[PDB]
Amino acid sequence: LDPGLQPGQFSADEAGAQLFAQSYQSSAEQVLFQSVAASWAHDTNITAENARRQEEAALLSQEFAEAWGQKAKELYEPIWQQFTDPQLRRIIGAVRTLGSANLPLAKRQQYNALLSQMSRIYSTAKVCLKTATCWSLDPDLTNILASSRSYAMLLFAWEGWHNAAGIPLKPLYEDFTALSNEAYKQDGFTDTGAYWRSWYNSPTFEDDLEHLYQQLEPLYLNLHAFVRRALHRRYGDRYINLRGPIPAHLLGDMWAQSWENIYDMVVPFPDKPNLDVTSTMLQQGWQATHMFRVAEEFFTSLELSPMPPEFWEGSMLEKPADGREVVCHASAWDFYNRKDFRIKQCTRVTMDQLSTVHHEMGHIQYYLQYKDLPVSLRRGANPGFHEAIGDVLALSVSTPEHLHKIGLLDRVTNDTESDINYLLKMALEKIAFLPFGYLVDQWRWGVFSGRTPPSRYNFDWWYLRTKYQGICPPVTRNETHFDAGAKFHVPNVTPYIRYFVSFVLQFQFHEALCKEAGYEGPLHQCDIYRSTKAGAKLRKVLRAGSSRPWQEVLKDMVGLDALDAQPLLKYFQLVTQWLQEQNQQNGEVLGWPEYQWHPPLPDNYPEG
Ligand SMILES: O=C(N[C@@H](Cc1ccccc1)P(=O)(O)C[C@@H](Cc1cc(-c2ccccc2)no1)C(=O)N[C@@H](Cc1ccc(O)cc1)C(=O)O)OCc1ccccc1
Ligand SMILES: *[C@@H]1O[C@H](CO[C@@H]2O[C@@H](C)[C@@H](O)[C@@H](O)[C@@H]2O)[C@@H](O[C@@H]2O[C@H](CO)[C@@H](O[C@@H]3O[C@H](CO)[C@@H](O)[C@H](O)[C@@H]3O)[C@H](O)[C@H]2NC(C)=O)[C@H](O)[C@H]1NC(C)=O
Ligand SMILES: *[C@@H]1O[C@H](CO)[C@@H](O[C@@H]2O[C@H](CO)[C@@H](O)[C@H](O)[C@H]2NC(C)=O)[C@H](O)[C@H]1NC(C)=O
Ligand SMILES: *[C@@H]1O[C@H](CO[C@@H]2O[C@@H](C)[C@@H](O)[C@@H](O)[C@@H]2O)[C@@H](O)[C@H](O)[C@H]1NC(C)=O
Ligand SMILES: [Cl-]
Ligand SMILES: [Zn+2]
Repeated sequence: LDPGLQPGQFSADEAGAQLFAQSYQSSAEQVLFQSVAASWAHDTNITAENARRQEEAALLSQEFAEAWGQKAKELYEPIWQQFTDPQLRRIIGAVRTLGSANLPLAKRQQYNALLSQMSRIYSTAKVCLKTATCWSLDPDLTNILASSRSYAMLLFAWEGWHNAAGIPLKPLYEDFTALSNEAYKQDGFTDTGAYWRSWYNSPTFEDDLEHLYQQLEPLYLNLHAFVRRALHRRYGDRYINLRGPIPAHLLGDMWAQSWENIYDMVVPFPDKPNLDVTSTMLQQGWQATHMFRVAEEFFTSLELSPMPPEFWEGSMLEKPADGREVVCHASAWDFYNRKDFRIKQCTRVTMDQLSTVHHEMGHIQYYLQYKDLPVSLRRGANPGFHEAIGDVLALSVSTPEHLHKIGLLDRVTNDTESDINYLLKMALEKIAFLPFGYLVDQWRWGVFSGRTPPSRYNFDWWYLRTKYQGICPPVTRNETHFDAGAKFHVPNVTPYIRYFVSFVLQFQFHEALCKEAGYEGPLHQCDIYRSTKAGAKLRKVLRAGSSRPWQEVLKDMVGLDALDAQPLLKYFQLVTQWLQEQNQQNGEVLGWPEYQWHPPLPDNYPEG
């Protein structure tokens, strides 16, 4: 570690702790920068030489983390918990927590190599059929899951991906879990999952989540039964069991996590205007550039910041056309130099991708708003806040009235049929996700705690997938398969519960900004576009970073200091009642009592 980057001396008391924290943050900025740059270089251009450089940057970050961490523990371990200043308790508390820097050198290198190899496997995995031709997840497999209605073709894509990504990840993921736990246990956590959960500073986190899910589950059950009936009408009594789980490949998405793509099959009133504007975007010839500019302009309408020149010059907004492998999974980047901020997204011209652009731009806007704070306060109030920002705007954007304003929809009527179509569409996107958003880290917490050893990785994954989502694998799986590994966030070792928290929080935010905007109608028809008052209220959250506990930031914004499902329920209320009525009238069974049921294979599986 460079002498400039090493800690000096400070007194062993709170006042010395303050100078320590100030000096730590000054040096951390340069270390953060080299790490992010090295990651960018790799993720936008996956090569062996780029991975090596990224691993060297990771090692440097660990050197830094060890030097300052050991210093924190040397001076403040017996006393920091009694420090009068809570903001200081949080920083010294962080710095004493070394993570992977607790590992000896050989194991650090092992750890960094594992993260690189898992990332490469997920992002370069292919499904091969000409016999030489192979499909990538993004865009090829994504498009198949989205627009193919051929049971056998969907199965080929689903099975191919899960096998390609999952099988070779398993041995690496076991090794990562052991090293991760080894590292965090030295910091005093029972396991890595306990550390991840501690970011929410709620002694009652898991219980709070379970109570939230209990209120939401009836909405999911009804949507599920309605959707399963729509699928049965298309795929027949052979492939769909009206009392069983839905086969996992028929919902529009590789993970059955958003059901927006099957909207045309489920839309209650097909003779109203088509609220999926994808085909209009194609007909009008929208490109990635347009999508990003349209998203930016919503942000500036609120008097939030435009994207800076560095963003437009540095960002990767389409999958490269040259012979280059990249991580296509979308992300938003802060380089920690208060100047460079970028999105990396393999943008496709679709309505859901337009919402995705807003999502990533929400992350950037957060970065732009808190860029002048001490480096340790450059985070969301909690990670769920960071995930909610862009989704909040996308809720206004997808309203039929807003789509009309941006030329994507001829004026729609204020009628009850159109409302049900819209709310059903929004349910496929938002309600359908909830079980998945909840289950992923239940699975991962069980793995980190040891309740789920490698011998039960897949058994427990599918237990959870069936329990919450009411889906089943369309082919037989066993413990050689590692289906959790075929989801980005697992091999990329980044937490998922933030998204469940985001989905509740975004409706709380939406309700608060709509009220602030002076809007008076139904919550699902609110468009905060051009509301500088809504913008000012959002800006206060963004500029706070993590300087204040999230419960207080939420209280100031929303009037409540806790996550609350009521705003989401309020938003969906009309379609919640409608689906319940329809399911009853149709004589549906809610849930999937035939829990053991799996679909048969197509007659000519796997060729076609
Ligand atoms: O860039 C990220 N995180 C990206 C993931 C990531 C994490 C670590 C390392 C590399 C990458 P993402 O969540 O933007 C990447 C986004 C991509 C995305 C968004 C949408 C979308 C669809 C419709 C409407 C709105 C959004 N569909 O895919 C993501 O994964 N989302 C989750 C879950 C999800 C989130 C929102 C949502 O609306 C739907 C789903 C997923 O795809 O599984 O982190 C920024 C940040 C977060 C928290 C604190 C600080 C910084
Ligand atoms: C789409 O249509 C709805 C429904 O509008 C209502 O019912 C129709 C059948 C007609 O009779 C309409 O004339 C009638 O308003 C609209 O919802 C309504 O919006 C209005 C205007 O913002 C709301 O009026 C306000 O009500 C609050 C009370 O909460 C007062 O404080 C205000 O002074 C103001 O009068 C009205 O409450 C609201 N109705 C309901 C049931 O929520 C909706 O605005 C419209 N949407 C669009 C985008 O055009
Ligand atoms: C992808 O990364 C590689 C490095 O892995 C880059 O290749 C280097 O490019 C510079 C200048 O173009 C050369 O001086 C080096 O000799 C190259 N290194 C190697 C190992 O070949 C490459 O430029 C990157 N590609 C893109 C499009 O950015
Ligand atoms: C697990 O399954 C592997 C491959 O899947 C199998 O082959 C396909 C075509 C179907 O027939 C499916 O039912 C089978 O599961 C097997 O090759 C492998 O032997 C199995 N692993 C273990 C440990 O038994
Ligand atoms: Cl999280
Ligand atoms: Zn995100």
